[PDB]
Order: sequence, then structure tokens, then C-alpha cells
Amino acid sequence: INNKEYRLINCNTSAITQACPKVSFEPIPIHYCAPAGF
Amino acid sequence: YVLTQPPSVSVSPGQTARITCGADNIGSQSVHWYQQKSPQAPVLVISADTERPSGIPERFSGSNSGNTATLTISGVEAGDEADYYCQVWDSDSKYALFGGGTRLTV
Amino acid sequence: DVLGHVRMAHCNISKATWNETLGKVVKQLRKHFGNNTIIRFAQSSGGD
Amino acid sequence: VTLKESGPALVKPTQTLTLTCTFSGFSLSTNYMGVDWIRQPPGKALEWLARIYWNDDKYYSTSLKSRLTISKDTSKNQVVLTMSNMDPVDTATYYCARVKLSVWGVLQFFEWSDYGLDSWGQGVVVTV
Amino acid sequence: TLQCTNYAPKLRSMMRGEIKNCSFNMTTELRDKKQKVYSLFYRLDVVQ
Ligand SMILES: *[C@@H]1O[C@H](CO)[C@@H](O[C@@H]2O[C@H](CO)[C@@H](O[C@@H]3O[C@H](CO)[C@@H](O)[C@H](O[C@H]4O[C@H](CO)[C@@H](O)[C@H](O)[C@@H]4O)[C@@H]3O)[C@H](O)[C@H]2NC(C)=O)[C@H](O)[C@H]1NC(C)=O
Ligand SMILES: *[C@@H]1O[C@H](CO)[C@@H](O)[C@H](O)[C@H]1NC(C)=O
Ligand SMILES: *[C@@H]1O[C@H](CO)[C@@H](O)[C@H](O)[C@H]1NC(C)=O
Ligand SMILES: *[C@@H]1O[C@H](CO)[C@@H](O)[C@H](O)[C@H]1NC(C)=O
Ligand SMILES: *[C@@H]1O[C@H](CO)[C@@H](O)[C@H](O)[C@H]1NC(C)=O
Ligand SMILES: *[C@@H]1O[C@H](CO)[C@@H](O)[C@H](O)[C@H]1NC(C)=O
Ligand SMILES: *[C@@H]1O[C@H](CO)[C@@H](O)[C@H](O)[C@H]1NC(C)=O
Repeated sequence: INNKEYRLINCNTSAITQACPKVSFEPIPIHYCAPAGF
Repeated sequence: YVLTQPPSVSVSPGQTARITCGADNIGSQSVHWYQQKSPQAPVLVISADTERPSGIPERFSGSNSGNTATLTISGVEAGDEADYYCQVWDSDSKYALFGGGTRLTV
Repeated sequence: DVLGHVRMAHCNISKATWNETLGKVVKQLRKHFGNNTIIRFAQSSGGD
Repeated sequence: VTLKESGPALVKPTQTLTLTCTFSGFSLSTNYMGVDWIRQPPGKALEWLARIYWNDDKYYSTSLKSRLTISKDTSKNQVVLTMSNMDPVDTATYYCARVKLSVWGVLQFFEWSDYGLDSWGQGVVVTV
Repeated sequence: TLQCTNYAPKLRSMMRGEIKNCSFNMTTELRDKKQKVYSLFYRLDVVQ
């Protein structure tokens, strides 16, 4: 900002949401399927 | 509402004179200043506190704040000394109120 | 800050055009109220 | 902008004073300028008497409401001031002056400012 | 709470007292700080 005073980088852009600790980020393969007629 | 002026301001040649005009809440109304020399109608010297009418020397200036309006005349010479008056038009009561005059002395 | 003088917002409506338009409205109202009635326009009553 | 006063020089006690001010260079009910009257007793500060605006508004000093009357005639380009019950204390130089208004907006909304008395007449001296 | 005075005391036009010059603390990006904000409001939006 200007033991020194600091702020988080997001304070100058937007409020920050904490991810739920129970949520895993490991990729899971997703298969895409056509609707009938395609 | 009464406009109170000093009876006189005495200055040296070239020194700035300060002619005041006090009244309760004078800063909320426009104060006009007039200069009377010979026993002839006066000439307007300050219009609405800060405007200098065309033809008036740059020596004439002023301000108005709070309980005091002030006419500042720098560079006073023998040709400037005069009886100066403040006038205010009070829209609330719809009439013009005049002060008692201030005489300059060089 | 407000630059320059503070001024009141307003609308300008031509008087002749309005008077002719209102007269036409009066004629059509007379068709429902009679040829011997009086039609008067007035300001809205007090409220928000 | 020229204003010229005319009236009697000698007034008897209890006599009504009549002062007429003729305008040149401006006129009332055409432009937005007004005219008023001021008096200055000898050796004393200026005393405001009364004002008439371009829109037929009339205002009087609270000290002279019972004695002072003003009227305007725009065909003559004249203003008339009258005062009843003239007293020796009323000896003064009487002046008429133009009340110049600076108009920036709509007149219907009073969008103007009192600019002061930029042009004064020469006045007359009335002794009672 | 706002602390307000008239925007133009001098003005004698119909728009007298309609615009008020108000001061208030409001907030800042950081929870722990405050600032002083001056702004103009119309009379119709501000109640004593
Ligand atoms: C609706 O109709 C009304 C007329 O009934 C109309 O009002 C007019 O508004 C204009 C401004 O929008 C006024 O214009 C002024 O006219 C004077 C003439 O002497 C000029 O001197 C003014 O400008 C000068 O002086 C100012 C003094 O402060 C200076 O700041 C400026 O820079 C110039 O030096 C200005 O031009 C006009 O007088 C009025 N008329 C009346 C009769 O009040 C209104 O604008 C119309 N509105 C719409 C939306 O059509
Ligand atoms: C704050 O955000 C702006 C973008 O809105 C950015 O340009 C600026 O660099 C940021 N401040 C810092 C200290 O990075
Ligand atoms: C409100 O009043 C304050 C008084 O100090 C002044 O500094 C400020 O400029 C005013 N607001 C505006 C918009 O002028
Ligand atoms: C509205 O503005 C137009 C110009 O765009 C003008 O011709 C018209 O006369 C105006 N109306 C009024 C009522 O002044
Ligand atoms: C215009 O208004 C007047 C009332 O002020 C009315 O007598 C006159 O008939 C009106 N003109 C038209 C064309 O409606
Ligand atoms: C008014 O008179 C006309 C004839 O000029 C007639 O046709 C019309 O129906 C009358 N209106 C009413 C409401 O009686
Ligand atoms: C803003 O907060 C400070 C806190 O000390 C207070 O003194 C001040 O009066 C507040 N401003 C307004 C306009 O209430």
C-alpha cells in the first residue's frame, strides 16, 4: 500500500470467493453425445 | 439586517485600503460597491462582489464571505479617495438596503 | 460541480398548437357529453 | 444610457414633491431593465427610496410606504416619483438610476441577477 | 447520515435550495478505512 502495510491483490478488482475445501479439481473425462436427429 | 461600514479608512499614497461592509449573513447576498467623489451621483465600482465594471481601474477588487464583505483598493492615489458605499438588494424583503458610507483619506 | 449558472430544467410547448389540439379534444368530448355542456380542464389533484 | 431628473427646487412644508425622470438609450416594458429612485440628504449617506421593474413590479422603502408613490408611463419614456407631506428633514439631492439585470436563463423562473446601478442621472436638489 | 447545506446560497432563482451540498463518510475498498465524500443531491432525494 505505502513491518509494512499490504492489501490483497483482489481488493483493487473484486470480492473473492473461497473454494470449498471438499471440492477436488482433478479432471474427469467428459464424453459429448449428439441429440437424436444429429 | 443592517449594513455597517467604518466611518473612514486612512492610507498612505500607494497603500492598499480595506473598506468593509458587515451584516448578518452578508455572504449569502450580493454586495455592490459605489464610489462618490464630488456631490454627484456615484459610479459603480464593484458589481456582485467580484465583477469589475468596464472602465474601472484594476486597483478595485473585492470579496464577500461570512459576516464580512470587503472592498480592496490597492495603489491608492489622490485621485481615488472618495466616500464608498455598499448596497444590497434583499429579495427576501424585496428592497434595497444601504450602508452608511466610508470616507477614504490619503 | 455545476459549471456556469444553476438553471431550472423545463419544457417548451408551442401555445397555438396546444390550443388547437385541446380544442379538437373538447369537440370530441362534446360528442359524448352534449352540445350545450361546458368542458373545463384543471390541474391534477395532490398526491405523490 | 442617460437618465435626466426634473422637479421643483423649492418645496413648502406639507407640499407634495413630484420628480420626473426621462430615459434615453433604454425603455421599460421592451428591455428587461428597471429604474429606481435614491435620495441623499446633504452630508449624509445615500437613502434608497423605491424601485420599479420592467415587469410593472413596484417596491418601496419600509420607511416611506405611507408617503411615497411611483408610476411609469412607457409612451413618454418617463417615470414619476411623488412624496406626500414633505418635511425640512427631507431636503436632499434626488437621483433616478437604471437597475440593470443580468439575465442568463428563463425570465419566468427569475433566472437573473441584480447587477447594480451602473448608470445614474445627475439629480436635482430639493429644499423644503 | 449526511450533513448538508445549500449548494448556492446566493442564487435567488426558482432553483433555490433544490440542490444541496452534502458530506458523508461512505466506505472504501478496505473494510478498515473510511473517506470523506462531498456530493450534490436534489431536494427531492433528501429528507431531513
Ligand atoms: C423556451 O423559451 C424561452 C423563451 O420564452 C427560452 O428562454 C431563453 O433562454 C435563453 C438561454 O437558453 C436566454 O438567452 C439569453 O439571452 C440574453 C439576451 O440578453 C443573453 O444576453 C444571454 O447570454 C449572454 O449573457 C449571459 C449573462 O450571464 C452570459 O453568460 C452569456 O455568455 C451571454 O454573454 C442568453 O443568450 C433567453 O434570454 C431566454 N428568453 C427569455 C424570454 O427568457 C428557453 O430557453 C426556451 N427553452 C427551450 C428548451 O426551448
Ligand atoms: C489496480 O487495478 C488497475 C486496473 O483497474 C490496474 O491497472 C492497477 O495496476 C492495479 N493496481 C496495482 C497496484 O496493481
Ligand atoms: C461543498 O462544500 C465544501 C465546503 O468546503 C466545498 O469545498 C465543496 O466544493 C462543495 N461542493 C461542491 C460540489 O462545490
Ligand atoms: C423544438 O426544437 C425544434 C428544433 O429541433 C424547433 O424547430 C421547435 O420550434 C422547438 N419547439 C418549441 C416549442 O420551441
Ligand atoms: C385559444 O384559446 C382561447 C382561450 O384562451 C380560446 O378562446 C380560443 O378559441 C383558442 N383557439 C383555438 C383555435 O382553439
Ligand atoms: C351537436 O350538433 C351536431 C349538428 O351540428 C349533431 O350532429 C351532433 O350529434 C350534436 N351532438 C350532440 C352530443 O347532441
Ligand atoms: C465522518 O466520520 C467522522 C468520524 O470521526 C465524524 O466525525 C464525521 O462527522 C463524519 N461525517 C459526517 C458528515 O457525518
